[PDB]
Amino acid sequence: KKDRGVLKIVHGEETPMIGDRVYVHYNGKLANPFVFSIGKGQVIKAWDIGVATMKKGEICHLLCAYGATGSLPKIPSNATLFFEVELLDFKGEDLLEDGGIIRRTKRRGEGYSNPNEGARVQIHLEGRCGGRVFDCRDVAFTVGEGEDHDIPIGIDKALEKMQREEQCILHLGPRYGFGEAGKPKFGIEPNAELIYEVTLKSFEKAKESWEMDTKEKLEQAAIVKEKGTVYFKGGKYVQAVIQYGKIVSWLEMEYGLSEKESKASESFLLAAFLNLAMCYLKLREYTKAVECCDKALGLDSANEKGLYRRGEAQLLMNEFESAKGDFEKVLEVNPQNKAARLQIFMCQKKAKEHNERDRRTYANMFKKFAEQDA
Repeated sequence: KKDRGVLKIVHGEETPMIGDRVYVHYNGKLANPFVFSIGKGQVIKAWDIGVATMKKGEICHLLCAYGATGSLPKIPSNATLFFEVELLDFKGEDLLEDGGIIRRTKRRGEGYSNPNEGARVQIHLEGRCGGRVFDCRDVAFTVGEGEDHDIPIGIDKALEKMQREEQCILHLGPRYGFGEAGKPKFGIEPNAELIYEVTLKSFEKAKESWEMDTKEKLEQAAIVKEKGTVYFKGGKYVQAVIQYGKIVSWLEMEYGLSEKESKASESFLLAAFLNLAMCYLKLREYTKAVECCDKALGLDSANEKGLYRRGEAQLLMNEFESAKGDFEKVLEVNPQNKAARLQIFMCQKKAKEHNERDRRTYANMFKKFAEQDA
């Protein structure tokens, strides 16, 4: 707006983008480190317009976009502060507190809501890798299943933090790009970091657990089971977890059901927990494995699979005694269990080997300190 509300005086040719996290130093003056997030009304409107024009380290002076009517006591009446702001540095938004998905918002959106997992979305995708564009199209897909249209799980995750019509840049770390496997169709290598430009044109959210009737849950349950299973067979474990989770999400707290419904429901529920257990043992997330077994056995205490997988997992977490507890209960439920007995053996074996190691470590690290007394 031509109206001179703010004007300024004065590094890299990059400047803070909406949502960026800024690092600066300031000072004001009427007639005479503070890190925030630009683009958001999290500070003066002027600080959102001027600081958002400074190149990195661009020390400048601004003359302001503030409380005309009455900001005092603490904020002098219809004042007009002046600032010196050393733009130290700015970074993109870390969407999952894990440096896995860093976003740079390019064009604010109109959304009030966001795509939830299961939503069907219409977007535009552009994927670079090492600076080479390997994908550019408009595509429709469902959130959590982008792997079906050759889209890394990172995009699905970011879509849940994106508004309708929003445009952004996403820096996916290996964890969210394709993986150890890479992507030959696109010529992408194992664990390659990727950069995507994305535009969320629109989306239709998936129904929440409670908006579906028992009829639908049970019908949808058979479909996602199948889908989660096809994923398992192809080693797309992360996606199988999402598919089996919907089942737990839909039927875990259900109450007031026909004996017939209730039974068909606990049936799905048990299979889902046990299937999740496999996925987690595959994903090497043992604590998750065990938790799924604890669920399953709360529905069926004599479940061989739950007791076995519970032991595979506990053995891997080194709870040797606990794990043994598992296989004991396996053979009581099935004395002819092949692998059962054999593991118990190993439980002992490894608990012995683990106790030895803890001892050489304790001794040495202890010795270490003692020699630290000069």
